[PDB]
Amino acid sequence: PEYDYLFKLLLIGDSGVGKSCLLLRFADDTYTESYISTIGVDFKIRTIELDGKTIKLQIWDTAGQERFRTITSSYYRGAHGIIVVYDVTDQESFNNVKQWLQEIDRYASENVNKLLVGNKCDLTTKKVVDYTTAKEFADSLGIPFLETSAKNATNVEQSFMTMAAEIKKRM
Amino acid sequence: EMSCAEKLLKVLSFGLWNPTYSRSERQSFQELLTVLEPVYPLPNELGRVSARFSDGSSLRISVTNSESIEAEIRTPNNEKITVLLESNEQNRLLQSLPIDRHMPYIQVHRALSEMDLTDTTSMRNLLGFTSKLSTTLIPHNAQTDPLSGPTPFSSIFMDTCRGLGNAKLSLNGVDIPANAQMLLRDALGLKDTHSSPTRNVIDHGISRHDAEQIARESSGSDKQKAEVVEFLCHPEAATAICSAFYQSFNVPALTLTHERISKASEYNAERSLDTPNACINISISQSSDGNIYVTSHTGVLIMAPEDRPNEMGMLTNRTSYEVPQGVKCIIDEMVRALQPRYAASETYLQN
Ligand SMILES: Nc1nc2c(ncn2[C@@H]2O[C@H](COP(=O)(O)OP(=O)(O)O)[C@@H](O)[C@H]2O)c(=O)[nH]1
Ligand SMILES: [Mg+2]
Repeated sequence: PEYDYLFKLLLIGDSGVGKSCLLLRFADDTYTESYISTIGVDFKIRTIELDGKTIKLQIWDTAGQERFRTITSSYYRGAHGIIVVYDVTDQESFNNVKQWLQEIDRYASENVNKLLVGNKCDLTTKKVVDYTTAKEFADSLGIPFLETSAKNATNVEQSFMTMAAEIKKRM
Repeated sequence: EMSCAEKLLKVLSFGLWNPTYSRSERQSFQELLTVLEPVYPLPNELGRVSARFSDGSSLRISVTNSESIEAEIRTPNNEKITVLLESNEQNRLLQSLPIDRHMPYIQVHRALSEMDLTDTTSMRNLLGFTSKLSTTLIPHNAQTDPLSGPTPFSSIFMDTCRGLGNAKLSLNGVDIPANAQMLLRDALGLKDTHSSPTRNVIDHGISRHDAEQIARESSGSDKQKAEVVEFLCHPEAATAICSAFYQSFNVPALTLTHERISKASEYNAERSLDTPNACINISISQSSDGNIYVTSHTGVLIMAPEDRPNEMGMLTNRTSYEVPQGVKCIIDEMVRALQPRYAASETYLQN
């Protein structure tokens, strides 16, 4: 009885896009570059407050290189919420969002919660996926959307809060 | 007045895990053991190991595919004796060299010392030990084969940016500290995590000037520092360095163990244990014939099998491969040219 709800979260998306950095910013409000790549699955915990309710979040950060997909897909089925990340400077990462949603369709629970996040939104001079493009896509799917920056902290907290509210409502 | 190389050969022979060693003595062995370096093996060799000590003695162990083991000692005076060694259940000689073997089981070792697992330092320190011990080869199929699928090696340059400055790296037995690693990151043209190497480095390697600067900040002897510069000036050095960090090398081994790794991840997150997800320790060598061999290790925390609860260890995955001449630092060329073997072991603490 030290928390009111316990949600499992999963972070999927291409290698490179900032999944670990988002998680690190959410869990510790820090950003550095002293970390080697994620090998397999990483895990962190953060408790939040939402409508006077204490929510324990168990978040899993996957590796997104193609060869990891199989083992990684075994982590979908338990999740309450799945965040799909792409890099706003990397068109290929956004194109692949379509595949990541199929993996969700294939391996997630039928009524799992989704969120689309376009990370690195501080790289303005390099940005190649427009907000309106990504936002129209998330719309057609009825999925919430934000652009974020693990680096500046832009919208990182919103992202997880939003996901948590989404799950809270479902339950 | 006994040499470094002689000392190590005595230990390996009597047994690194021998119960009659005074623990303060196990200290000594570490310092010797970690000079050991995998290097390019000849055609009928399963593994070849080399150690060049600061007293100017060197040691060389060969292990034939038939597992016949010979050492060659060079005393500082440059005398050569060749010793024929035997591995058995008392010394566990073959368990205690950086070699991959065709065993029917993943090899288990016991970490020697109070090597705890609280933080970043202890973990690196663990991998620093395990990557001198043996590993058991694991086959892949098309699904787990790190070089098959639609995009083999897609992540290397990202993998290299994040790895350099956060790794233990050794070039011809010469330790390349974090500062020097950073210079290397620059010298390859990987200033930021999105770029590929410079067209120039891809074709001509690192400029002699960078190469020289990198070695000046690095540790080891002046003769050794010389081979490092000569090594980095090859186009192939770029290929060895970046390929060394490919994350998916680890898929065969995790395909076997990941649930137990995750279990350990959660055990640690539930206790505020600030442990990294993974650690890297690479050894790259170019023989006096110009042969380039890479040995890359990833260490990752792992729970003992169900029978021994709340106990924790490290899984070390070893990836070995020659970089043949003419193979340049491009994704497309790394794929159809490089041929890695994968091997793993599990090491458990003395807690
Ligand atoms: N400018 C900027 N760079 C970022 C941001 N997030 C991540 N990066 C960079 O991209 C690299 C990859 O991040 P990472 O979390 O390892 O991607 P992962 O493969 O999804 O875990 C990091 O080393 C960061 O340098 C961001 O919000 N802004
Ligand atoms: Mg990651």
